Amino acid sequence: PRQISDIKQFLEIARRKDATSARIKKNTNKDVKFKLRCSKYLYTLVVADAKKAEKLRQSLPPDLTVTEV
Amino acid sequence: EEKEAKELSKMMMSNKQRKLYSKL
Amino acid sequence: KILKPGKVALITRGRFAGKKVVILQAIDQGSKSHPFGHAVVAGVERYPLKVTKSMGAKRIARRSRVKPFIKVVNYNHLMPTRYALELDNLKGLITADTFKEPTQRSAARKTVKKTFEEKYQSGKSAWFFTPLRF
Amino acid sequence: QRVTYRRRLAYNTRSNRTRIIKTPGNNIRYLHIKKLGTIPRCGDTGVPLQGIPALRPREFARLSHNKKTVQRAYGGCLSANAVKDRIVRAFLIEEQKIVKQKLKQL
Amino acid sequence: SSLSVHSSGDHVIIGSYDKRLCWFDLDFSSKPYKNLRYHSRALRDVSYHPSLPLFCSGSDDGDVQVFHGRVYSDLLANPLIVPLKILRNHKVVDNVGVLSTCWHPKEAWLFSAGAGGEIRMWT
RNA sequence: GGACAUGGGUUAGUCGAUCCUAAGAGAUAGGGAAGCUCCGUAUGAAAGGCACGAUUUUUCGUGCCUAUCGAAAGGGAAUCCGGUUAAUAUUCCGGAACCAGAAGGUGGAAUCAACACGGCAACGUAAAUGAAGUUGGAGACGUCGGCGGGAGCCCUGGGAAGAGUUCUCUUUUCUUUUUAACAAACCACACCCUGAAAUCGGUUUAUCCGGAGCUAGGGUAUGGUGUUUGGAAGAGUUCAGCGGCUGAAUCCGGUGCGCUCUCGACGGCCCUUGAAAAUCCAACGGAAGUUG
Repeated sequence: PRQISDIKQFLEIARRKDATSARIKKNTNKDVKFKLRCSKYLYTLVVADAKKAEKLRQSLPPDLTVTEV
Repeated sequence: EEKEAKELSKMMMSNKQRKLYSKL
Repeated sequence: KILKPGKVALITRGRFAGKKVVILQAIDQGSKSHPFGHAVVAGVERYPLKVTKSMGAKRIARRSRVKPFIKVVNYNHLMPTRYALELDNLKGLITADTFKEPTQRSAARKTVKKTFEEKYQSGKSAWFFTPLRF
Repeated sequence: QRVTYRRRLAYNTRSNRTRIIKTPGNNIRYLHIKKLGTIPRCGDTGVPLQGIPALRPREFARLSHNKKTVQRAYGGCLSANAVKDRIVRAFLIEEQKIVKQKLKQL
Repeated sequence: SSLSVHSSGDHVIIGSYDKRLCWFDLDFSSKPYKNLRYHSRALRDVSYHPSLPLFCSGSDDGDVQVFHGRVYSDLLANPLIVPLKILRNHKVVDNVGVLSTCWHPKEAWLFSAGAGGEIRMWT
């Protein structure tokens, strides 16, 4: 698995056709994990900020399959 | 308009196809 | 005083090891940036290939092209040599200011390249332009 | 907790190397590991080369060229001191044979 | 060679001796977002205007390249980098050209320093 | 009931065999032998290749240099965790990787100063053409002894969940407190640089080291079974309810002539010096070579 530290990188990989699905994981420390299943790697972005979390979630392309915890 | 049309070569490398403009 | 501006030498340490260089200017006293007996040198990175009676002028010129380099080198990493190479085109063009100024570094490198072109074509310092086989 | 070999090879040999791990399921288990890699030796002095990792022979094929070499003459084949001795010895003996040629030509 | 920082703090522009201007989006990648290789000589200085969305690159060839860079806080909105002008007619002495460029804090005024001792105020 | 009867049951690119060679077997060339067969393994063998060319008397010229079998403990490409069955799991299921091979595609890099730069150097960097030929390395190596590092285990101080005990005593007795391959970043005996050392110093448990450059100072390399994060808490575990579901907890540290494994740097021993090969990488060499 790969960790992505850049939000726009996460969007770019999500835009790429190899992206298959996305998971949003809400942890007990109010930190969210945006995980993106690609052909080769599970790309994970750890967003500790709430406001950046849902603007990213609405930033995700509508065609992509986003799934709850 | 012509100057900006001719000079718009952003980062594209192989996409830069000014070979045609240089011959034709 | 065997290392003077215009003396041919060999580099034994670094990327350009085994290459023959000409002492452009010696800083035997040392410098703040280089606290040792360093000397700036110009050398041949890619030696020209051998040529023959045959082959057209295109191929001869293609094989006669020379790629130089300029580098500050420690004395302990230089191996002095009896042959001497001198030309007024390569006197005083290099300095510390040239190394800090990268455009001057490239300009000096191109000037060294050109100067080596006329020198090789004129047939001077054939030993200096012959690669050393080790 | 006791462990078992993960393979049908008993007899701890130089190829049956194992390691103890704790799994996320709270289990003590063996992981079978390979023999350690080797830094390439120098061709003249025989010492290990500096700047190159310690991989198995087939494992070297996955590195890029710069990771398997040193940017110097004989880089990845000879050590720095070995190369320097090659350079000095070559030049000095060429100087010697030039002097002997001058002496014997007359 | 030199670096400049967007006022928002999320974008960095890198001037290089390799005749390249490097735009980095700190939230996009550790790799350069864009690479620009228009200058013919080593690029000396890069500067962003503190308020207006314009930035400039000064190189040793004597040409000052002026770019319009628009930045939005949106994630979708990648920064828009477009050429705007190529200021010329600057002298080169000892193969040294535009050494330093500075932007007016208020309006689109560019101060360019040459190797001949001249300061150009492009309005 | 391993008995009798009836059915069911073994899922792999990654684990082995297959591949390689070992001692050794064993064709071929040959020679023996009335023969069955024996000997022989690059030998008294014509034991096969590769490249260049306006197509050469449209009848080809010019150059250049060893079988096989034999190891489920040797060598060797690459898989982990959780779950699952009446019986199979590194094989199935879920999730997460990895190897080799192949083709072109996208993005970047070199190039009209053809085949990149930086560092005094050790050498570094995401790239960074290299044919024939030659050479080097890895594969690839004994045994013993202590020393140091890591991992698991053992041990231990608190916290939290239940459980045992409770005439009395015991802020306690016990259990549960877990984190894989893989991915990224990080991390000091050898080497380099300046400097020249005797009033000799440095230094190990073990006395080796230094004008062939000590000490000191600053660097380079090696770099996980280490740390930080991804995997990954959603899992697994422990408890409290509800009629599959809902709540919690799954925490913070210590220690060592300890144990097992492993790694590092060394010391000893030999009239003993402790495999090969397949594979893999590198160098030297310099053939070729506005588009391309």
